[PDB]
Amino acid sequence: ALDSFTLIMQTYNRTDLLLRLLNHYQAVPSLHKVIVVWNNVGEKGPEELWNSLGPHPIPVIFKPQTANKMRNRLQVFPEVETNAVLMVDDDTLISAQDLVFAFSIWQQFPDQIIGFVPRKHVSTSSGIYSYGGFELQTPGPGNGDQYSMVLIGASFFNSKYLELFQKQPAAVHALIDETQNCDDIAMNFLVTRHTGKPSGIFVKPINMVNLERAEHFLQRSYCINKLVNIYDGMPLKYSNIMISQFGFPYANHK
Amino acid sequence: SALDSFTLIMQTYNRTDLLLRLLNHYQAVPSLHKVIVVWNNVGEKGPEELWNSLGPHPIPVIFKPQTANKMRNRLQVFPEVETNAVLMVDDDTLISAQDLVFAFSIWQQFPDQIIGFVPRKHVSTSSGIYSYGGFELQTPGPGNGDQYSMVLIGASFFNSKYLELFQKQPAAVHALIDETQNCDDIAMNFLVTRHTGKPSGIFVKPINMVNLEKERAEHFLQRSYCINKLVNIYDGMPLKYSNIMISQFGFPYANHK
Ligand SMILES: CC(=O)N[C@H]1[C@@H](OP(=O)(O)OP(=O)(O)OC[C@H]2O[C@@H](n3ccc(=O)[nH]c3=O)[C@H](O)[C@@H]2O)O[C@H](CO)[C@@H](O)[C@@H]1O
Ligand SMILES: CC(=O)N[C@H]1[C@@H](OP(=O)(O)OP(=O)(O)OC[C@H]2O[C@@H](n3ccc(=O)[nH]c3=O)[C@H](O)[C@@H]2O)O[C@H](CO)[C@@H](O)[C@@H]1O
Ligand SMILES: [Mn+2]
Ligand SMILES: [Mn+2]
Repeated sequence: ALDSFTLIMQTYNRTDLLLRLLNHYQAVPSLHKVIVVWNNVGEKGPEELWNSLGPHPIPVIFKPQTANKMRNRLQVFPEVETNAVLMVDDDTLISAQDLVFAFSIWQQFPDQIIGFVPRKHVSTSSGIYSYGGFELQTPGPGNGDQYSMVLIGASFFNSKYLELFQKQPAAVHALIDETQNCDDIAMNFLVTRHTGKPSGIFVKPINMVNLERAEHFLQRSYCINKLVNIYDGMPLKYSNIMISQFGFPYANHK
Repeated sequence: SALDSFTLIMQTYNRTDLLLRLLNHYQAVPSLHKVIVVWNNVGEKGPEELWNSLGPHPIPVIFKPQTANKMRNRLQVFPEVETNAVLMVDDDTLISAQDLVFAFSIWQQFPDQIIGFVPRKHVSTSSGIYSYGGFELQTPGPGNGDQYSMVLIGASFFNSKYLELFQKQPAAVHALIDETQNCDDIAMNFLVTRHTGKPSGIFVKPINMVNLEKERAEHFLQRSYCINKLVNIYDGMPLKYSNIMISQFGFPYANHK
C-alpha cells in the first residue's frame, strides 16, 4: 500500500465496458487495489466470471450498492489502504503511461486533484455563474485560458477527501442527490476551501479514450450557483498551469 | 509596487549593440520593476548617456561598472534590487513578453525554485562520476520520457534571496566559477536544491524565445568537470531529477487538446 493508489470505479449498465477496462487497469504499475462501486441495484456482479479468468495482479472488490447514487463512489470504503485514489468513469480508458506520470504528479501535490479533464466557471452577471470549458471566453487576467475545476471522473486525489466530503453541510448532500449530478463540482468546492489553492492541476493526457440528456449541462451551472449560496461564497480559484511529461513524447520540450 | 514585480539583471560583455536591442524589448515587459545592467567591459564607457538621450523609458535602468570581467558579477547583491524576484537573462537571448508574464506567474507560486526555459541534467555512467548534458544523453530516471536536474539561470526567474545566499557559499565555489569563468548556473542549482530539498527548478516550455548570438571546445567539458568539482566541495550530489514541463493552458489556443 506504500506509494500505491486505489482505483475506484462506479458502474451502471456498462458491465461489458467495466470488464474491458478492468482488464486494462489491473496491469497498471503502482495499482494496489480496485473497488468497483456496483450501482446496478438488484443485479449479480461479474465477480464470478472475473475470478474464473484469474489470476489477477491485484485484488478487485465488488461492493453492491443499495441505490443508484452518483455519490456512492465518494463513500469511505474501509478497503482503501492507500493515501491516493484513482477515480475513473466506467467508459474511460487512460493509458498506463498517463496514469504513472499523473500519479507521480499527485505525490508532489497530494492535496490537490490531479486529472485529465479541466473545466471552469465564468460570470457575465454579478454573482451569477455559468459552467463550461474552452468554448467560453477566458475569465482570468490576460491571454490563454483558465480552469477552476478538474473533473473527478479521471483523476488522482487524496483519500482523506472522501471523509471530508461526508462532513460537508447537509444542503450539499441534498443537492447532490437532488440532481444526481454535480458531485465533482462539489468535490472541487470542498478541496479548494480546504487548501486555499486551485482545487486541481491539469495534466494533459497523451492517450486517454472514451469507449462508447439535454438539461445535464444546465444542472452544472445551476449547482455552482446553489453551492455558492450554500457556502456563501465562490471559492474556486483559476489556474492556467498545464503539465506534460518532459521528454514524453521524445523531444516534446522543443 | 515592488512586490508584484521582478528585476531584470543582465550581464553584458562585448555585446553592447545586442544589449541595447534587448533592452528596447525588455523595458516594455509587464511587471518589470527595474533593470540592472552588469557592465563587464572593464575600461570601456557605458551606453548610459545614449540610453538617457533616447528616453523616456518605462523603468529605471542602472548600469553598474564592474571591476573585473567575472561571470559571477551578476550574482552579487545589488542594493538597487527591490523585488523578491530576479529575472536573469544572457545578453544574447530574446524572450517574448508572453513567456515572461507566464513564467513570472509560475515563479510566484514556487518562489523558492528556479523557473526557466532551458532544462539540463547530470548523468552518471560510472559510480561517483557525473557528466553534464541535455536531451542528447539517455534518461537517468527509472525509464520513460526524460529528466532534468537543472534550469540554467541565463533565462530564468529566481528569488533574490539566493544571490545573497550565493555570497555565503564555500570560497571553493567562488574560486571554481572564477577558475573556469563558467558553471555559475550549475552552482546556483546546487545551492538552491541544497536549500529547498526540492528540484532546484521547474521547466517552463517557452513559446517564443530566440538566441541572437549571431546578430570554446572546453566550455562543454568544463561543465562536467564542475559538477564533479562541486560534488567534492559539497561532499555529495544534491541535484534532484524532475520531469515536469509546464505550458500555459489555452496558450496557444486549444493547446490542451
Ligand atoms: C464530460 C464530463 O463533464 N464528465 C463528467 C460527467 O460524465 P458523464 O456525463 O460522461 O457521465 P457518465 O454517464 O459517464 O457517468 C459517470 C460515472 O457515473 C456512473 N453512473 C452514471 C449514471 C447513473 O445513473 N449511475 C452511475 O453510477 C457511471 O457508471 C460512471 O462511473 O459527469 C460525471 C458526474 O459529475 C463525472 O464523473 C464526469 O467527470
Ligand atoms: C545553453 C547554455 O549552456 N547556456 C549557458 C552558457 O551560455 P553561453 O555559452 O551562451 O554564454 P554567453 O557567451 O552567452 O554568456 C552568458 C552571459 O555571460 C556574459 N559574459 C560572457 C563571457 C565573458 O567573458 N563575460 C561575461 O560577462 C555575457 O555577456 C552573457 O550575459 O553559459 C553561461 C555562463 O555559464 C550561462 O549563463 C548559460 O546558462
Ligand atoms: Mn461518460
Ligand atoms: Mn549565449
